[PDB]
Formats: sequence, structure tokens, C-alpha cells
Amino acid sequence: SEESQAFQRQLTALIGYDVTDVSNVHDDELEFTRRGLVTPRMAEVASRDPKLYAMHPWVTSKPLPEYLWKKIANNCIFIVIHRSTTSQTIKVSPDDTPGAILQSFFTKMEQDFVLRVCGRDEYLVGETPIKNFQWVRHCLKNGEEIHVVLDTPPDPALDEVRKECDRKFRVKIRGIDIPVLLTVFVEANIQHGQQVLCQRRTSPKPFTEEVLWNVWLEFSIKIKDLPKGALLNLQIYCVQLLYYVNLLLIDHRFLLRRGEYVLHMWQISFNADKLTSATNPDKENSMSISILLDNIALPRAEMPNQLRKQLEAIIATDPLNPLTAEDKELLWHFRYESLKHPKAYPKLFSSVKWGQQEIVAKTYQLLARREVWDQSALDVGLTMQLLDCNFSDENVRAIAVQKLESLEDDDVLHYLLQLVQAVKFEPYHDSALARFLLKRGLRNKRIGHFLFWFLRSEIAQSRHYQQRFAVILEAYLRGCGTAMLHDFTQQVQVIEMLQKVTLDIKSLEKYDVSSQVISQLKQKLENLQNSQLPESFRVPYDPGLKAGALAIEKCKVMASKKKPLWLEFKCADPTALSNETIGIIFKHGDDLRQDMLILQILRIMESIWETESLDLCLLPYGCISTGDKIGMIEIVKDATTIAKIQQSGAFKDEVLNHWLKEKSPTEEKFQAAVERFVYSCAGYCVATFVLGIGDRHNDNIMITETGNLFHIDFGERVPFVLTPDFLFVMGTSGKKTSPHFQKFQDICVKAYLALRHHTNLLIILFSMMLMTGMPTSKEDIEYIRDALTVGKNEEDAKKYFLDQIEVCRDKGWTVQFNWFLHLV
Ligand SMILES: Cc1cc(-c2ccn3nc(N)c(C(=O)N[C@H]4C[C@H](O)C4)c3n2)cc2c1C(=O)N([C@@H](C)C1CC1)C2
Repeated sequence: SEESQAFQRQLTALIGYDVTDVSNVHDDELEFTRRGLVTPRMAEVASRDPKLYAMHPWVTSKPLPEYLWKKIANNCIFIVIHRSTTSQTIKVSPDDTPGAILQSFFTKMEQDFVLRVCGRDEYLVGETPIKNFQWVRHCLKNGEEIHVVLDTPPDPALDEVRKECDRKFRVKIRGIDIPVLLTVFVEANIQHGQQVLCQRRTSPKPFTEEVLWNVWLEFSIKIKDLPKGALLNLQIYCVQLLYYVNLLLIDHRFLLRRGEYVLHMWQISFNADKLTSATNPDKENSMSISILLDNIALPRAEMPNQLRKQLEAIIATDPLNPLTAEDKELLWHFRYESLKHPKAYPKLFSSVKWGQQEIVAKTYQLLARREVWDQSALDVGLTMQLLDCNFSDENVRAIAVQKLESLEDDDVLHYLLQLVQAVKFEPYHDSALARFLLKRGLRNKRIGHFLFWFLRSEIAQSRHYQQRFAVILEAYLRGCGTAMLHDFTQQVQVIEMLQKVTLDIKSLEKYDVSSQVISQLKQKLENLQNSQLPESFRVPYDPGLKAGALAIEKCKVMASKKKPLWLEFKCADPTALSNETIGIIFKHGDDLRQDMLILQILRIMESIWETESLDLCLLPYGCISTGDKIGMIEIVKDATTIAKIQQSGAFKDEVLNHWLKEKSPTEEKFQAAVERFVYSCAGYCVATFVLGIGDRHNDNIMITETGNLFHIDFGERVPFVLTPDFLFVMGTSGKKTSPHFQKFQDICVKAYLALRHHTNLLIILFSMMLMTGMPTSKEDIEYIRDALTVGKNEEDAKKYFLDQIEVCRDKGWTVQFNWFLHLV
């Protein structure tokens, strides 16, 4: 009664939205959704192992790749256990568990200890080999030593949770109202997975602040034939589309929707925002439409060769390959043959007349005989397809979520962002996907941390979906535990402190930054640290890192038009061996949602390349959107742009080679940096060509002192950046060939073909990226299909990509120059 007052108040602040608010609704779905999610929360809180929940050991069951096996000498791993002062190095075999490693220590010198990593709140514990922890693999990858602190297991009490009809369907369009303002009409559609079943327009009246029709619109479709999730899509045109809004004809309690509705509309090729049951909360300025609904609840033969081959041909096509009327009818007639092929499912369930009850019944009868689907090896791409906008049946979407259950927590992180955005395609608030995210979020602190920030990011900058995500986020926070509630509170404060500074500082816009503006920043960062700021906080992009006090000397405003903040924190962990500060960039103004999605696809391409033992050394530096147009980015130490290397605005060839030569002390190291360059450049060439973001200016491409190339901004045409200065490191020039350039070619083709083996996964994540993260036509989605050379053999595709390399060779500097040329 009394204790709930402050706690709900608290939850609102972490969310950035009041989930008890009733100002922008016309039914109790969101409240029923809150009350519904209590069950899966309390089960997962009850079921989770309290010891391992606190430890959150970051583990994988995948094979350790062939490249990291070469780094291992003779079945031996050096691990350095530390006391408060002294430390000893242990020889360990990759197969050894935390337990077996702890037996070796006690013998050398009660088991109430755990091998915590130095500098980070990350642990080595549980029935897992030392090779199967992700932190150990990071050390082997980067060539770092493995440093550990023998200390106390953290008390699980810190993670404690608080207590608690054959008639036709019709709609009356009364009229439209707008406070402030050609002809105008209203188009009422009946939608199921953005497939228009039924459509009726009104008569075109003149456009004014009030336009009334009072017309019954009788549709073709009957009441009984309406499927669950069917979406009454009201739209206002004037030739051109101005406003839109949606209403679910069958509600969360399976009841037919009836009564008067004054729905406030959104304002302006398809987008994830167009599907939302959310009405516009800005009632002061928005367009409005009035409707009345007065209408009850929702309740063995040999196939020919040629048709079998015709059917198998249809299953073999990519997701974006459209099914004709003929293709669908074939898939349906032979649905029991189709059902034996898991890859058919998206096409099969796309080939269903969802506006007929008898057919949907048969579709549900078909989903019962699911032996092959349940037994099938998990395909994530195929699963993602069944959660996109094209599918809106609950039971269909459920079988996709069923396959996701088997994923490791390591795999959930790889797809978490895209799975969070997939919630936008759910017809109803409460869903199998939402519950899966919550359930896997509560089971694992790391997933839960990144879940919090993914939901909070959307809540801050999506009026279309903030209501939905908030209810989910409130449900996570109600079971995450006191420890994590405190951590999120400390993080949310720090971001709120820094959001104010960056907003005020920018006002004080010519590209050159003033000297006193830096001193003004340092004045405010003195002020912040003294009074309001918390002593430490978890780094949102890397929650293992505990960033403490703030190094005011090294902080500055960065020489850009958008004036981001170069920030630099001292580490909070005393066991931290390195004295190097935690560099963080904090930017404002840009919309990071789009780029954050592209980075997650880049992280996915790494894991594809890992499974085929290729280490292309991409950099997906920590990059989290922390709120409305603001986010924290990891500062890669020892890194600079190409443009600063060049301009030190002319163009030169030999400079990039000299920059590595000088910055590398020993000549033997320089070649390892050249090796790192050739891999990274190959990786960044392939990936940018696939995503269609290769044509880029030098300033947005960076390079480490250790030779690692990477990109920091995403958008005669060039397919990708392979300019002369890159090639001068590689050896070739003009019309010649070199050994490193042939190695570059070998990695690019092996990289390109590797990605082509997961063509469907890449296509669907690309398709989803454009729908969920943008203010998009089929032409836009159709690029990646052409870029991946769909339906073509490997030798044909090798030829394709090697020509794109030669296109960059033929043009050379021609495209780089045009940045400056078009500027005036
Ligand atoms: C603005 C920005 C800087 C970095 C970045 C990352 C790591 N590092 N390490 C360094 N040493 C630097 C660095 O010196 N950056 C200076 C910028 C130039 O003046 C040189 C760096 N930058 C990443 C992104 C951005 C940006 O907008 N993104 C977008 C694409 C994303 C949504 C937020 C990424």
C-alpha cells in the first residue's frame, strides 16, 4: 500500500514511461498484459539458480575455432591467479573446469572461492571447460594474458526480489476531426500480416477541420471468417496518404470489438510503425477519426514428379522471391508434402487464405502434425522469417518462438536486438516472443542488461511502440533483482547528467571548437562530479566494466559539426591491472537506432565467420543507444582516421604504409599489423558491399596502431573503399599484382561465400532492419539479394566479387575526390 508508492515511482524513472497511465488507450490490453506477465516472471525467478545468476558466467558450447587452436601451444593454457599482492602462473589444459583448476591451487600452496577476472565483474564458474568461457577466448584472440583474482562469491541475497455469425462485417465512419488544418476520403482496410483482405473507401468530400460522412461501409468479409489479429486499418488520403491508424477487430480476450471509438491518428513503401495498435498520444494537435462498431467471441496419395519438382523449386527460392497465385495454390493443395520441409513453412503459411475460417481450421489441423518441425535442427533465419511483418497468426508465430527456446544465452545476445525489434510485428501486446525475451532476460543478467537498454532506447524515441515495450520492461525490472535495479539507477543517472551537459555545451556552430568551450565543459564536469554524480556505474555497452571517477583533464568536446563528448573515466575496480582510463564517446543529435542495427549485423557476420574458422577482425566497438538520440560509444585506444593520417586536403599514395612503419617499433610487428589490415579491410569490404554502404568518405574510416581497420559512420559510384593507399600496403599498384593482394582476394572470396551460405538469415535481418529502424520500398530490400548473387554457383560468385575489386582499381581516387567537389 505505502511501500508500492515509491517503488512504482522508481520503476517509471528507469523506464522513462508511466505504465499505470490511462491517457492514451481505449481498452484494457496493456493492463491485462501487465497482469498476464506476472506468471512467467515469478516462474523464472523461482526456477533460476541464485548462485549462477549472481555469477552470470559468460559461456559458449561452440567449437573453439581452428585459428585459436594455433595460438595454443601444446594443450596448455597459462592462467595467473592473484592474491592481494603476490600471484602465481598455472599451466592448465583447455578441458579443465573452474573446479579442477581450483583443485590445483589449494594443493600448491575450504572451497568458498571463485575465479573472478581482474578489473571486471565477470566470473569463471560452473560445469564448463576453460576453453568454453568467452572471456578466455577474448584473451587468446587478442594475445592478452589471462589474469584472475581469487575472492569471495557474491551473496545471492543482493539479487532478492520484492513481494507482490454469417452476417457481413461493417463499420460506420462518422467523420474526421482536426483542430488545425483539395479533396479527402477515408480508406478502411481489413489487414492480416499486411495482406489486404477487404477494402472499402468513402465518397470524397472537401477537406476542412471537420468532415462528416456518417456512412456504413459494408465489407465483403463475414464475421465468423475474421481471424485473430485481424487489423482494421483506417487511412486518410487527399492520390496521397496523410494519416493512418489501426484497430484490432478481435481483442486480447477473443471478443469481437464493438462500440464507439474516437481514435487519434499518426501522420506521414512500408514500415513497422504502420502496423501499431497504439493511437497517437498528442490529442492537442493530432488528426482524429470516429467509428461505430455494432456486430460474440472467436471459437494419402503419390505426388507426380513434375509437380514435386515444381514444389521443391518454390521451396528453394529466397524469402523475397514472391509467390504467384499458382505457387500458393500448389503449396496449399500439397500442404502435407510441404509440411515435411521446414524451409517451406514461411512460403506455406504465406500461401494461406487467412480470411476463411474453414481454411484456418485446416491450417491449425496442419500445425498439430508438427513432428518434423519440432525435431528439425534449429534454423534462426527460418525462425526469424516466421516473426516478420508477413506473419500475424499467434499459433504460427508460436512455433518459431518454440525453436528459439533451444538457443544458448550466447546466441540470444547475437539476435537480442533484432528479437526486441521483432516485438513490433506482434499483433497483441502479450505474446510468446515478449514472454521469451522476459524469461531469458530474467534467467541471465547479461541478456537482462542489454534487454533493459534495448527496451529503454525504444521507449524514449518511439511513440508508436513505447507503451508496449514499457509494459515488458516494467515486467523485467520487477524480477531482475535489487542489485540490478541499483545498477540501472546509477547508469540512468550518469546518462541524465551527461545529457544535460552535451545539450548546454553545444549551444556555446562553426566546425572549429573554441578553447574556452573545452574549459566550460571541464567546469561542468567539475560541478557534476562534486554534487550529483554517483561514484561508479556499469558501462552500458560493456556491463563487465565498472567505470568510477571521471578524469577531467582528458575530457573534451570533439572537432565535429555534431560536437560529441570525448569522455574518459578512471576504473572503479582496484584489482584492475591496467592504469589506462575507460574512454567513452557520448554523442547527441544523431538517431543511433539505424546504426545500432547495422553493428548487430556486423557482430552476426563475425559469428558466421567464426563457425568457418575465419578471423576477419571486424570492430563492433561497444555502441549502445542510451535514450532519445543519445548514446555511449567505446573509445578504441590507439586509433585514428585515414583523413588525419593524410592531412598532416590533398591525396597521396604512400602515406598509410609510413604511418604503420613508424607507429610499429620492431619491423617484425609491422608485418603482423599489415596482416591485421588485410583481414580487416577484406572483412569491411565484403560486409559493406553486402549491406550496400561501401561508397564512403575517408574521415568515417579508422585504423588502430595495431593495423585494425574499422568504420565509424554509416549512410561515379564505388562498391566499397579499396583505394590506392590501402593497396600500397598490400603491394600492388595500378596494373600489377602482389602476394598480400592475392591473400586479400582469398580472404574476401572465403568471406563472401561464407556469408552466402547464410543468405536467408542475412536477407531477413536486412529486411527487418529497414522496417524496424527507419523514419521503405521493396527496391531497397531487394539490393542484398542481388549483392549476394542468389541462385548462383560459387565460382560464378567468386568472379562477381573479384570484378567489384577491379572496379575500385579502375576508379581509384575518382570517388574520394568528389566529397570535396560536391561540397561547393
Ligand atoms: C562519432 C563516432 C565515433 C566513433 C568512434 C569509435 C571508436 N573510436 N576510437 C577512437 N580513437 C575514436 C575517435 O578518435 N573518433 C574521432 C571521430 C573523429 O574526429 C575521430 C573513435 N570513434 C564511433 C561512432 C561514431 C558515430 O557517430 N557512430 C554511429 C554510426 C553510431 C550510432 C552511434 C559510431
